[PDB]
Parts: sequence; C-alpha cells; structure tokens
Amino acid sequence: GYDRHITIFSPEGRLYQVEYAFKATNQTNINSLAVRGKDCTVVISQKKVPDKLLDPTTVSYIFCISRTIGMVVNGPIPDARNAALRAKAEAAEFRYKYGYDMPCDVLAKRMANLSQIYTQRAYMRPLGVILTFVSVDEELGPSIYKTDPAGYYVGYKATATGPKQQEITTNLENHFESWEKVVEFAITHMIDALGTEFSKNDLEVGVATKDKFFTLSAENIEERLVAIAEQ
Amino acid sequence: PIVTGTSVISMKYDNGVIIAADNLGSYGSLLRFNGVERLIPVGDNTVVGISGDISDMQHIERLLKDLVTENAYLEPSYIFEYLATVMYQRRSKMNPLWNAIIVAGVQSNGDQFLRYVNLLGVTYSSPTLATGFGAHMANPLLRKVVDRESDIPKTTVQVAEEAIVNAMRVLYYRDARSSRNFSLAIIDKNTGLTFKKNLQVE
Amino acid sequence: YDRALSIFSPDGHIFQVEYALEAVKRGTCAVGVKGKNCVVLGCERLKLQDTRITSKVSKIDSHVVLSFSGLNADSRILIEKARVEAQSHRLTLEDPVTVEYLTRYVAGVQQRYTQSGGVRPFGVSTLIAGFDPRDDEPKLYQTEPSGIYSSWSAQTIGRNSKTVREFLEKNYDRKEPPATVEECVKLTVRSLLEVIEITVVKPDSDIVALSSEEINQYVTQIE
Amino acid sequence: DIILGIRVQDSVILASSKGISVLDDKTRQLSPHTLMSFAGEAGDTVQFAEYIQANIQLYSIREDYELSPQAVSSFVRQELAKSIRSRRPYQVNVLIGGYDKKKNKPELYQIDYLGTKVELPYGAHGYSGFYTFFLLDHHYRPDMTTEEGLDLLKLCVQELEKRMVIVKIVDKDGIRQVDDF
Amino acid sequence: TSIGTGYDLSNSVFSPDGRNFQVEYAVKAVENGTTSIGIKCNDGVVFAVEKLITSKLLVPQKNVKIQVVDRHIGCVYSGLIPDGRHLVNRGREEAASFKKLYKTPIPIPAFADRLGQYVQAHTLYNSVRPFGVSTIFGGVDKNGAHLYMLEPSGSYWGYKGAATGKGRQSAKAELEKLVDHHPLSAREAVKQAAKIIYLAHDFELEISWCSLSETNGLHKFVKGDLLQEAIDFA
Amino acid sequence: MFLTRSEYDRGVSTFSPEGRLFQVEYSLEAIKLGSTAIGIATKEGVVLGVEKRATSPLLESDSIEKIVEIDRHIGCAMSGLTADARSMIEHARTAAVTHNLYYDEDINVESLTQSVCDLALRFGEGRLMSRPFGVALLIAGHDADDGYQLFHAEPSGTFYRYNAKAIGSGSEGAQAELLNEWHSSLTLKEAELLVLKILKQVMEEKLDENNAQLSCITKQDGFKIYDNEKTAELIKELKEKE
Amino acid sequence: MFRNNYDGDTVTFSPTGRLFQVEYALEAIKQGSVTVGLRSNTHAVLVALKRNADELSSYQKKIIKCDEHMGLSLAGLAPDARVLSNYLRQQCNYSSLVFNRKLAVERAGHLLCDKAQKNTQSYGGRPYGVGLLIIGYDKSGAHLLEFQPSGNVTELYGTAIGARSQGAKTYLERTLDTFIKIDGNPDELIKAGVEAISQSLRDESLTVDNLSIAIVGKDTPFTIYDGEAVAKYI
Amino acid sequence: GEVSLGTSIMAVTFKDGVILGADSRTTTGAYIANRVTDKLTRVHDKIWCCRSGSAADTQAIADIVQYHLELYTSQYGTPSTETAASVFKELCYENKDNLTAGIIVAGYDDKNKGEVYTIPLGGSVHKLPYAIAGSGSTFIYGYCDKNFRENMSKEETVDFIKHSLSQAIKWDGSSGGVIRMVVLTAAGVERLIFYPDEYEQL
Amino acid sequence: FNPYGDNGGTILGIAGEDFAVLAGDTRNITDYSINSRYEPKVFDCGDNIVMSANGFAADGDALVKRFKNSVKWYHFDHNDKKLSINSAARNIQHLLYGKRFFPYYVHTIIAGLDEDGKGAVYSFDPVGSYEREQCRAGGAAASLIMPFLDNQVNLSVEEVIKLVRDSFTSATERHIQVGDGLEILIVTKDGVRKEFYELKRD
Repeated sequence: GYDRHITIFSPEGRLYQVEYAFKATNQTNINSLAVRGKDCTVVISQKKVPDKLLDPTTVSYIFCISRTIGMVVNGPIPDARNAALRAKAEAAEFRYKYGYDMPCDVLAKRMANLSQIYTQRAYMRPLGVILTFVSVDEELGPSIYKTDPAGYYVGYKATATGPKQQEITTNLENHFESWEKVVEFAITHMIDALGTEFSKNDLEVGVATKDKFFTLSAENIEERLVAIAEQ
Repeated sequence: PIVTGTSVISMKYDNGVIIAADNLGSYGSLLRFNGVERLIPVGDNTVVGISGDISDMQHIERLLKDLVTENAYLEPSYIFEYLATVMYQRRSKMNPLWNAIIVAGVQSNGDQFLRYVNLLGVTYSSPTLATGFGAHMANPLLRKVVDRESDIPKTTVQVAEEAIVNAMRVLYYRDARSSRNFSLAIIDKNTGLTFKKNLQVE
Repeated sequence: YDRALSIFSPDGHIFQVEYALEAVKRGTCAVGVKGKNCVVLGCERLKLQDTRITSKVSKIDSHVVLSFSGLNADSRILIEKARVEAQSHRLTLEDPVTVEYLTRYVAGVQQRYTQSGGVRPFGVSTLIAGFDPRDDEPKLYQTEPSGIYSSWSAQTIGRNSKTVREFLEKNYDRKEPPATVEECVKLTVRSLLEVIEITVVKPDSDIVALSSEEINQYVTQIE
Repeated sequence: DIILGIRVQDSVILASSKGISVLDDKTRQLSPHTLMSFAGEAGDTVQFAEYIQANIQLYSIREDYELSPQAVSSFVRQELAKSIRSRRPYQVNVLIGGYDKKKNKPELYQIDYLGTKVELPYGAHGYSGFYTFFLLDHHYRPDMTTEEGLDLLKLCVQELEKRMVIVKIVDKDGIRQVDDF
Repeated sequence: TSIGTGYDLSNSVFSPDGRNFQVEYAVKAVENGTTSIGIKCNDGVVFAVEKLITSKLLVPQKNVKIQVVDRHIGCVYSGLIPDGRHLVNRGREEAASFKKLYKTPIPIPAFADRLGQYVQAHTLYNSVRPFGVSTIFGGVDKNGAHLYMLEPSGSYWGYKGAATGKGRQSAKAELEKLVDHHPLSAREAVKQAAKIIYLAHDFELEISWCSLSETNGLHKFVKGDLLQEAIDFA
Repeated sequence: MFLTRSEYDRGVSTFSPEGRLFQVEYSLEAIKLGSTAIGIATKEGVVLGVEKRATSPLLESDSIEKIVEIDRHIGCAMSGLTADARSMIEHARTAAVTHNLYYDEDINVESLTQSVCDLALRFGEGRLMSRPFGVALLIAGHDADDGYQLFHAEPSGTFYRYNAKAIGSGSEGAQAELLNEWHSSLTLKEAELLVLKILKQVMEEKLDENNAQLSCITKQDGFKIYDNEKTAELIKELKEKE
Repeated sequence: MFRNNYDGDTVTFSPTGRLFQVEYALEAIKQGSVTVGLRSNTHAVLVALKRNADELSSYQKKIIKCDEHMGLSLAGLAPDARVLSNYLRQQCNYSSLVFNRKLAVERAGHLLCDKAQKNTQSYGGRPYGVGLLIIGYDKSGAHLLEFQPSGNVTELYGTAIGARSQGAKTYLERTLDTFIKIDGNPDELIKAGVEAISQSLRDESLTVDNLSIAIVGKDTPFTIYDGEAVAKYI
Repeated sequence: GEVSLGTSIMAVTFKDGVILGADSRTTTGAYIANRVTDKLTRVHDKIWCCRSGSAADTQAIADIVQYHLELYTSQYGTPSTETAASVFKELCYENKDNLTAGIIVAGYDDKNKGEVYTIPLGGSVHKLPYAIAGSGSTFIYGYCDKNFRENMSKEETVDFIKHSLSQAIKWDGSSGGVIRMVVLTAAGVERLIFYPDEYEQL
Repeated sequence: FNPYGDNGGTILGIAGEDFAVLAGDTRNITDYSINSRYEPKVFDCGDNIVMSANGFAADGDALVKRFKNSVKWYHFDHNDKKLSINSAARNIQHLLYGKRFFPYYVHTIIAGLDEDGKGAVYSFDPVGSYEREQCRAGGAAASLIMPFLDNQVNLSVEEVIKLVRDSFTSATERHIQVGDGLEILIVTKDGVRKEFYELKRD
C-alpha cells in the first residue's frame, strides 16, 4: 500500500520506492565505463544525442566536481545536476573546514549518506541517479567510487554502469604510461563489449590525473579514435 | 571613519544645478588615494555627491546602482527619499553611514533639486549646498551669487560654473585634506547631465 | 466527515467532536447538586485494589472542586493545568479564581485542543463546583470536549446519565431547590441509587468528603 | 526591616518589624505548619516570596500533603539561586520556620541573598545581626519552651529598641499570631 | 502505458518503471500550448510565436508573449500561463542578481542551470507540482549565441533549433530541414522562422531576435517593413 | 457515465466545479442548529432577541448568554457553536477597547464588524484556524456617524447591513415574516413586540420570560439586556394585542 | 468521472495535462455579479452591478479605491477579494513612505500576479476565486487591467467579468471603435459603460441602489458614483 | 592582546603580469615572534592575498574568500582579480564593526592581465597600478612615486620592489627578514626569496 | 556615537476663540553655521490639522511622516472620515510614547479646531504627554516669546498675527538662532492658510 508510494518497509522487507529509483537510472539509456591506470583514472560515457537539432556540445553527463574530482552520472540529468551541485559544494566546505582537498571516497560517503536520508525519510524521495566519482587521491592514488540511490558506495578497480553494464563488466573481468593509452584501452573495450563504432559526437571522455580532472573536447576524442584505427 | 572625502559643493542656477567634489580619499593626515571619484550619476538627470567615509560611500554607490537596476524591469527627489530613509534607518539601528550626501538633479517637470542629508538623517534644501569644510568656505562665497530664490533665474551657467570653480580654488588652498584634482557635473533641463572629470585648480 | 476535526458534516456538525462525547458516556458516573448555600458531588466507584492510595473528586483550589467523567488519564492532566492557573491567577492577581473563570479556562484548554488535526481532544467532561471568594452563592458548571461550558443547578455525566438526568429533572425544582445539606445529599444519593462516595463543598473553602453515607442509604432505601 | 527566628523545644518564634499608616508585613504563610519571613529590597523580595507561596501551595494541592519544612527550605534555596543566575544579585534574607509533623520537631532555616541555607537554633538579619547574637548566645538553651522563648524575644527586642515587632509562632497547632512581643 | 494509475496521484513518486508520471502529465500540458520555436543563427537567435488573438479588446502593444528576461536574453514559453510567467520573473531575478554581483550580463549556460535547479526542485516534494511549461530561451554572450529549452522535468539542453506547443511535430520536422539545408544569418532566420509558424498553423505572428552584428548584442522585436517582409516570404 | 463518490466537499480548500466552496456552506448548516436570534434596526434604538433553548429544565436559563456586550453602545447576538464564538467576542472586545485607547473615540461598529470578519476570514490568509467558524453573529450598535445600525457577520467573512435579520433555527420563517412586517416608521416599542412575535412562531416551545431575553441599543441607555420582569410584561402585552 | 480522481487539489496534474483545481477557481467568478470596465485615451470607467443578500440588506460594496489615481472592482469570492484588495492597498501606501512615488498602474497589477500564482503551485492553499478590474491614470495615461486568479493580467481597452459577462463583452467588442474615441467626455464614456453592463441583465433593472460607477482621469481623481448620484446615468 | 600584523607589503603591476612582495617578520611589541613568516596568502592559483591589521580576523576572512572563490571556480571557472576583491569587500565591510582587516589583492587573469586591489582598514576598494601597505610603507610613499613607471619589465619591477622594501625594512623594525616575492604571469606562479645580504647593501 | 543632533529654531501655537494659529521660523542651524535660510518648520496634515515638531529635525520629520501615514490609514479604515484633533493628539502620543527608552527629542505642537469649532492647540512632551493649552511656544527662543504675548493676550486672526510678527521680530533681534523668515499657518472652518513674512538675515 503506502510502501509503494513512500520509502517504508513492505511485508517482504524491501523498499520498493528505492528499488524503482534504480530503474530510473536506465531511462537515459546511457552506459559508462571507468578504469584505473598506473597514475591516472579515465572514465568513458556514451553521448547518444540522438536528435539532429539537439546540440551535442551541451549533452554531457560528466561533471568537474572539484580540481581533482570528477563524477559521471547515469540517469536523468536534472537529478544529476542537482547531485553535482551538492558534491560541488561538499568538496569546497571540506577544504574550508579541514584545510585539505576533498578525497574521492569521503565525497562518496557524504553523498551516499545524503542518499540514505531519502531512503528513510518518508517525505523525501531518492534522487534516482548513480554517481561514479573518479579521482587520483594523493594517498590512495587512482580510485573509483560509485554511489547508488540505495545509499551504498563501493570502491572499484574498474566499473561500468548502464543497461549493458553486465556485458561491459564481463569483458573487463576477462582482461583482468600516459592517460592517452588508457583512454584508447577504455574505448576499445566499450566498442568490443557493445559492438558499436564510435565518433567524436557519440563519445565523451573524462580523465583524472595527479594535477586535475579534465574532460576531453570533441577534437581530442577524435584523435584517440584515430589512434585506435591505426591498430 | 578611516578613509574620508573632504567636501562637496553645489549650487542651483537658472536652468539647472552644478555640483563639484575633489578626487581625494584621505587616510587621516595622509593624502593616500588621489583617484577617488565621489560624484555618482544616477541617470541622465541627477548626480549624487558624497563626502565622509569612502567605504560607506561605496556602499551608498551600489544602492544607487541597484536602484536603477530594480526600477528597470528616476527623479532626483525619488533618489533622495530612498537615501534619506536609509540614512535615518541606519541611525535608528545605531549603525550610521558616516557620510554627508548632496543629491543634485533636475526634475522631469524642470524643477531644480538640491537636498542635503547626513549621518544623522538631518536634511535641508538651499540655493547652495556644501558639506564639511566647504560649508564654511564655499557656501558664503556661493551665497553671494544666489542669496535667495529670486536670484536663481538671474544666474547663468557661466556665472554658476565660475563661482563653483572659484570656490574650489579657495577651498583647496585652505583645506589641508583637499586635492588639486576635482570633478564637476552640470545638470541642465535642456542640455541634460554634463559631467567634467579631473579638472585642475589654478 | 467522521475522521477529522476540521471537516463539517453536510448536516452541519463535526462528528469527531461528537465521538469524544460518547467516550464521556462510557466513563464512570458523576453527579452534582446545588443547594441554597452548598453543593454536593457524588461519583460512581477490585478486590486487590489499594483503596488507601486512590477520590474521583479532585479539588482545584481551597474553594473550588472539579469532578469529571470519561478518560481518567486525560482528566488527570486537565486537572493539573487548572491547578496551575488557579495559583497563577492568585499570583498575577490577588483574588482567587472565580468559579466561572476556572471553567472558562478549563473549557478553553479543551477547546484549544480541538483547533488542530494532530491532537486528540480530551475525552473528559468536567463538573466544576465551588463558591466564589467571599461569596455564599453556590456555583456548579459543566464542561465538554467541544469546549462548551454551562452552568447547571444539577447535572450528571457519564455512565447512566440520561436515566439519572431524568430522575433529577423531576425530583429537583428550580423554584424549590433543597435548602439543607441533608436534603441535597439525599437527592444526590437517591440520584445514584437509580442505577457510594459523596463530597460536600460549603462556602469559605470548607470542603469535606462525607463518610458513613449508609445512614442516608438506609433512610432513602426504606422510603 | 528586622526578622528574627528562635527554635524553642516545641515551636519556632518569628518576629518582624512593621506616608501610609495602617492599624502582616515581611511574612508569608507557605503551609499550615510552615511560616516564611523575609527581609531585603522592597519589591524584588515580595514577588519572590509570593512566587514561593504559589509553588508550595501548588504542591500541597497537587499531593494533598504538607511539604516538610526541610523540603520547603531546599526549594527556596534553589529558586533563589536560580533567580540570580541571569541578573545582578538582590539583597534578600529569608527565614523559614516550620513544624515537622512527621518528625514532630520544630525547624528553623536561614537563607542568604546568595542562596546558602543554614539550619539554625536562632537567626536574625539587618540591624539585629550586629549585637543580638551577644544576647541570644548567652541566654538561649535547647530545651527552652515557647513561653520562655517570648520572654527571651521580649528581652531581646528590648535591647534592640534600646540601641535603636509582630510575632508569630509555628507549632503543632499551626501558625499563631501574638500581641505579647 | 501513459497513465500509470496508482503512481500518478502524487509528485516525487517513482513508478515501477522508474518514471514520475506527474512530470509526464506536465509535459502534456506543454503540448497543448501555442507552438513556439527558436532558431540558433551564426550571429544570434530568433524567436517566433503564433499568438492566437482572442478578442479585439486586448491592447495590441501591451499584449506581448515573447518575454525579455534580460536585455541580452529572450524567453518564450508554452504551457500553463501561471507557471510560465512565474518562471520568467524568477529567471529575471537571477539575471539581475548575477549582474548586480559580478557586474556582467549573466551567461546563457549559467542562466539555464539556475532555472533548471528551480524547475527540478519542484519534482522533489509532494507539496508542490512541477511547472507545466517548456521554456525556450536564448541570447548572446562572450561565447556567442545560445539556444536552450528546459522541460517540466528540469532537463535542458543546447539546441540549434527548438519547438514546443501543439504545433510541435510539424515545426520540428521543418526546423530539421532548415538546419540540414543551411548548416544562418540573423536576417535569413527571421524569414525562415515566420515560414515555419505559418506552416505549423485566427493567429498573429510575433517574432524577435538578438544578434551580435545587427543589434550589437541586444534583443529587439521585429516590426514595420521587416515584419511584413517575413510575412511575404512565408 | 457511471456514478462515483465526489470529494469536493470534504476538503476546506477544495473547489468544486462552478467554484462552490462547500465547507463554508456546511458551516452555515451549523448556524441553523443554533438558537434563533432576531434583530431589528430602526429609529430610537436597535433591538435584539434570542431564543435561549434550554437543553434541560435543570440548566440555568438565567445564565444562558447568547447576547454579549462588546462596547457601551454596541451589542452582539450569536447563534451556532458558542465555543467558537467566544474566540470572536474576545477579539471584538479587544479591538473596540484598543480603538478607544488609540483614538479616544468609540469604535465605529462598521469598522468593528470589519475587524471581526477579518478574524473569521483567518481560515485562509488574513492562517490561524483549520476550519471556518461554525457561528454566525448579529451585531447591533450605534455610532454617531451612521446612526442606529445592525450588522450580520457570516463565517464566510462577509458582513451585510440589515434593517432586520433573523439567524439560527427557523431563520427562513422569521425572515419571511420580517419582510411582511418591517417598515421604516417601526418604533422601538412595537419592534420589541415584533421581535417577540417573530420568536413566537419559530420557537418550538412556549414563549416565556425564562427562555427568551431581549436587548436594545439606545443613545441614552446604551446596550442593556432587559430584566426578566420587563420581558414578561412585553410578552403579556404581546398576547393581549394578539 | 475520471476528473474526480485528479481534481483533489492544485498539485495533481490530470493525465491529459489539465489542472482542474485552478480551473474551478476561474469558474468561481461566474458566481459573482457582473462588472464592466472600459477606458478611453484619457479616461477609464468601471461599472458594477451590486447584489443584496435580502431585500432588507444593503447592497454589497463592489468598487474600491487604492489611491486618488486608481481603483478596482471585484467579482468572485468575497473573502479572496478582501485579501487581494487590501493587500494591493498595502502596496499603494508602502511605496510612498520609502520612495514617495505613485505606484504605477502596470506595477500594481503585476505585483498581485505573483501572489495568485503561488497558490496554484503549493499544497494546502487554494487558488483565489476572485477576478479584478483595475482602472487608473498615471503619467502614461489611462489603464485598465483584468486580473484572473490564475496569475494572468491583461491590458484591455474594455472587458466584463462575472455572471453573464459574455453579453457585455460582445457589446464592447462591437463598440470598441466608438468609446475609445470618447476623449475628454467623461459623462459620455460612463453612459457607454452603463449601456455595456445593461446587456448582461436578465431580470433586474438599473437602480440608484444596486448600480455603482467609478471614473478616473487627468482631471478626475478616482471617484465612485453610488446612490442618487447614479440616477442621471441610468 | 590581539596580534597585529606589523608588515611592509607591496604589489606592483608590470608589463605582462603583477608582482606581490612582502617581508617575513611578525612582531608582538618589540619581540619578533617569527622571522620567516609567509605573509603571501593564496586565495586562488593566480590570485594572492596579503594581510594587514589583526592577524586573526584577516586569516578568517582569507579562508572564507578562498572558500567562496573555490565555490565560484567550480561553477563559472577561474575568477578574476576584480571578483576576489568584491568578495573581500563584502566580508570586510559588513563586518567592519567587528573585524579589523586590511588587505591587498594582486592577481592575474586573461581578460585584465595583472591587477592590484588595496583594501585599507575602512573596507574601501581601490584599484591601483601599484600598492603599498603596512607600518613600513609610510617610509617609501615618496620613493615609490618617484621611481615607479608603467609597463615595466620583470627585472625592473623586481629591482624596484627590492629597493622599495629594503628602505621600509631599514627604517621600520616591525618589518624585516627575507623579502619573499610572488610573480604572477601567464607562464605561471613564480616564487622569489631575497635574503638580507642581497638587498641591504642596495 | 551620538545619535541626536540639534537644529534650533522656535515654534508657537495659539488657540484663538474660534481660529487656531501655528507659527515658526524657517532657519536651519548647526553650531553657528546657517544650514539654510528657508526650511518649512510647520506642516499641514489635512483635516484642518497643522503640525510642527521642533528640535532635532530628523526626529521631527519622522514623527510627522509617521503621523501623516497614520492619517491615511485612518481614512481607509473609517470611510475617509475626518480625523478629530483629540483623536490625532492621542495618536501622536502613542507614536511619541512608542520610543520611550529611545525617544524623539522634539517638542511638537498640533493646532486645529476641536469638534465644536473652537481653536485647539496640543503640545506634546518628548515622551508623549500632552495637554490642551490656549497658547504655547517651544524651541530656543520660546522663553523670549511667551512672556511678551501673555502681556497682550492674557483678539482676531489679524491682530494676533501682528503680535506674533512683533514677538518673533523681538526674538530675532536678541537671539541668534531665531530665523530669517517666519511661517504662519491659520486654521479656520474655511480651511488652512499659509502666510510668510521676512525677518533679519543675520
């Protein structure tokens, strides 16, 4: 009854409203991929426009949360942008209070803890997005932490999200000096796993290094695809 | 106050109002900032001249800039009442703005406007207005040109401008906290707001 | 319309407030009788109960008394608020609370708790009796969960109220009210036998709980 | 503004000194067997005494029981200290004299303006606190009886008026007014 | 499935498929409004509206539907009137505040984000309903022309050409052809924008545009000879 | 085209089709439960009459107070949920007394009824109450600006200047007769008899000095509630005239 | 049938995108008595048909003055009219104290628009059930604003709101070309307005009691003609 | 007992950037608590702050400005030197009754190249080609004016700052130690340190 | 900080048998310097009410401003009915009394016609207290005015206006703050009339 419309336990002991939030992450029909290099972390994400009129430049699910931290969101962007501003503000406050840059994992904990509020409060709904923070911590090195509306957060050596995450992840499990190499490595497995060729307009890439996190432009992505074609 | 602008002087003539101020912000006995503009145009028909604490002057300046912004979605009296309310209320809050303000302008109906307001909210109009040290030096000199309302129509732009500039020279010579550089604004019902910068006292 | 205080029924009365009255009707019987110069309050009373640490008639002040019917828990808290007001009035002001004032305040508290959907109104009807300070006119008042307070010559609230309010209506004459402590006490006792504890309040803060009422019971029973 | 207290073997004797001319100042009856006498600033001291009377009366009505003098004295001490927390202290001096029915023994307590409580055989405040101890300490005895106490009070008061009062007694019979100082 | 009975009577509720139906219903309110389009040019943007005249009693000069959020921003909406004008004023407040603080006109991408957060904030709690307007807005800034279109869901994107309202499918189809045919000058788009509205369609044609070259970065309406020329082309 | 339940009446903020606010309309149904109250305005003073509606003979009918004094020249007659009325009367008394303190002038009853209606309006934005007042009151007062006047204040927040008004149970019958019988030249004495005559028809029980009480507003006497002796005489005179 | 499930409050959109709870509020105006407003270049006039609760009751006030230069009429819920009118009057007076400017008629109608549109977005509150016809004269000149409870304010040459207001609207449209040219003739403009409202009548005829008239212009501060003063215009 | 910043600080715009210089001595009365202090505080990668007045209030304000700018940076990209000065004014002015803060802001941006903003204790903001503050600045006001030139090169500006602060250090004992300098330019932030043996003999 | 200034001047109110008079000088003053020669010190509030608050101008102008606002609110609430003099007096008392522990330093007077038509004059203590008086003066030269009038009064509205002219003419002769211009407001059932006369300039 009420368990279906508000986040309270059903007779089966499960929160239906929270589980329906997971299914909303696949509404955008976008899947991502994040892998760790020796000194850098790279995250890949599809950019299905698909409309001709829609400008591909503004269609980006990758956000530069902080100088060193960037996150990739799977799900509706209105919830993603709301999550970004939260993380974009938690990182700054942490630096102000504690005098050093926000670590990747702690940010996932803060955002995950905030999500836990929505899963317990009856009048607050779960956000409905999956956040994948990628950064190169000065202590733990490259790290990937993924947050989900249920409030869980887990570190990954390599992760994929979206409708076809199972297809992508299985390939990485089978497989398991510069960020340009990992970008090509990540793109190749995305092509191999999904089987769809990619162009500059259909792909967006984000790279986390020791100094900062940056998102490759359309022309920069084309260069990596050209390098792959050389194989 | 810490950083202060010494004086503003103004006088209303037959066809408009003239207001002048020296471009200096004094740090006590130190003539530190000789680039501080203290005449704030608030449109094509009015100028607000401010003396006293420069830091509070810049707080007044934004309120005037907000005033044009919020309205644009003004009259000289319109602007003064807004300032007078703020100055009074800041006094009532025991948190005054350490400034004396002359609002000079020409109404849309051609009526000339000159009103003074200080940190205490005290306000008064006059054919000639001056703040601080200029109230004792320039005001007697300007009053000789326009001693009463009847003299307003008998005073031309050149005479009023000459009297204002002459008052600045006397003001500069005997005012220790003054500067040779001053800005002068002429607001006329016909030619509109004329604004002259970095004039030299000689 | 039944499940909220803020909703009027189409016929024009709030059912939820009414439902609070039936709670009073389920409570123990209480009675009150006004004499010429006195007021009498009677109440309806297991094997292992500790009878020495129990009186349904709780005095709000030296000169005021308050019986009740309905939920006992609500009454115990409504009484406490009245007691504080009685002393607070005696503090902010000098004179003690008027009997009409106390019932007005008590009714206000009950009325106040009806002004929100998140609060359960007190399911208790009070039967306030006493004398105004330095006055000899008995005063008896009744309050209801709805917040309406009324002045009664004789009233009964709770279990078996209609049957007892019919016995009083025919035996009590407003033009021939009882003029003796015994007379009103007999009427109160006779009132309760139609279905014993009796309390008598007299002017100048003279409140006494009667004992050995069996004499009146034996006298009334024979007649 | 003089307040006196003497704890005789079966009662407590409280005495108090009286534009506007009349024909019960500086005293309040907290309970049938408890009496409270106060001295200090006019105004700030009576509201406190009135407030204490209400609370003690409220307790008596609520429980239908007579709060013991020791408990009453403690309550006054906490309220007086609690009053001074958020304001500048005010000159107040309170004497609590009561008969403990449960223990069947009189009790007298002294509370200073700072909120310190003392159990006393006798006590005083004001101009009476400078010399009168020289007399009471020499003449007071524990087994002194009521009638003897008022001779001592009549004696004591006599010295007070030489270098210069309404009297009440608390006993098992309750508060009692007296004309024989 | 377009009704979602059971999960559609309250806001901020996820259906078993992950959809929030109240937002979807707000989209349908948008689809009933007068079709409005926005064309992004090489030097600016163009807005067009099929204002359906209701009666002669309306004052023609004061009956304007292409709102101007800021001197350099043009806004046009389709859907519920109370929400559209409510959003415009709130967007107007943001533009003024940004100028007040940073002393520069608010960038279009930044302006869109501020609106997106406000619109999205009404899809979080059940005490409020999502705005029932899809707002087409754009302008010119340091980075050039920008055209944005936010939905009741709070989602917005940059567009080369946008359309809303009842006459949406036809306008979008023709709008795609225009981009495909001329992948425009501020002058040319005004004629094309008029053409699309007439094809989409008693109604009057309202057009506005803002370009760097022909209006030095300010937003102005189409009047006089220019208007008639656009009608003649259509 | 199936029959289904409609919930446009349960809520207070819920509009029904055609824009009817039912909860306010249901509030008026509560007034019809209240005792009849009559009020006639004319020269020489206004007159108020209220059925006391003794629930039981033991009830102190001498203490039933459906008429309350707000200002020495203003009187109010209430009908409906008396519990809600006490809130309004207290506010009205404060406003009238406050006006004297602030202006040293008797509050204009036209302004007083405006203040009272602002309180009954509070179920929405002036919110302080969850539901509209279930009491409709009848204000009779004299101000030296408009003369002897009578005002009827509905719980909806609207007040009307009434020459003659009847509220509460049987108001429909009372109003119909007041339309037949009221006239400009109605003197105070016959108005008092008229009020009693109206009470005779719509009061379910016998009319008596114990269950009916009259009041009037006069410049010289102000607001005064008639003693039981006078009402008995007027009732005696009324049946003699009949 | 299906409307009952989605008309509970002003927060639920129907599957077709309709927001019923606010539609009913607009329909509440039809319960109110007809009021007519019209203006010329220099003069603006309000005409209202008051109603009485009973033949023994005074006719309800229907025209209010916010200042000497502008006023308004009412139609719909009385309680809402009380709130909105006095709230607007609280704004006429506020501006003068701090700023000493007359609050322009256009600003008066728009500050109220934000008030109504909030109630249509939040739970608990309800949309206002009152429509206003605001007439004034300022530097710009004559003004006539019709405020609907849905936060829609429209500048109008003439209009009519209330029960059977369609008839008056039709007459005004048929005579728009005429009464606009009635400049400098306040007496004739009122006669046109009185004629305009007359078409909305069914049974009741014009009388000095029920009829109320207001006019404002360059030479006429807001004046309300009621009672015997209205006999000439009948 | 609040610690006041005894300072001799200086900022100079030059051809292709701006240079911020300061001493390294902080004194409590006549005692030198620390002689290697880093008075050049970073509020952003290309914006550097320097504090005068109370060391507690300014340090608290500087942290907030860095917090706000970092908040701004994450949203609208790297801020301008003008923006940072605006942030300082809000904190400095609205808290002028409680916080005793005097600031110099020097930064580099693509749009405006190098810029310098000085905020005296009054809370006012003044944009200048160069700025000097601190107790030791009173002794070089007449030297900086005579020697300062517009659009100087890095070598001249570095030498100009060295000579200017050497004299302030020489005459003011509240200022001394090593001359730490920050060169803000499109090439990037550069740090320079000059020991007493390098500048005293100049 | 001192929140209270001074402006000098004097006011006078006379309650004629039928008419009422309120007079005051036009000069505004600060510590021996003439701020202006014509500032209207007496105001008309409508409803045959003339008001004047002497002393601190910023306190006086606020009091009249709030009182005028109260009159407008009174009109709205009371069907635009006229405000009686007694009603205004108590209204002003609440305004004055509403700031006891931070009161206006103004000795204000209101003149008008009471209900029956006789002249009315009310003088208010700065803390609110008022009393009906036949004639009253307040300000600097008040002590120099009342004694002269009392000789000649204790009379029409054209022969009292002679005495007030001479009275103020005498005060300006021996008193320096007395103004260089006299304002007189005449209240009768006809209405309110303003008359101005010139005084000594120095």
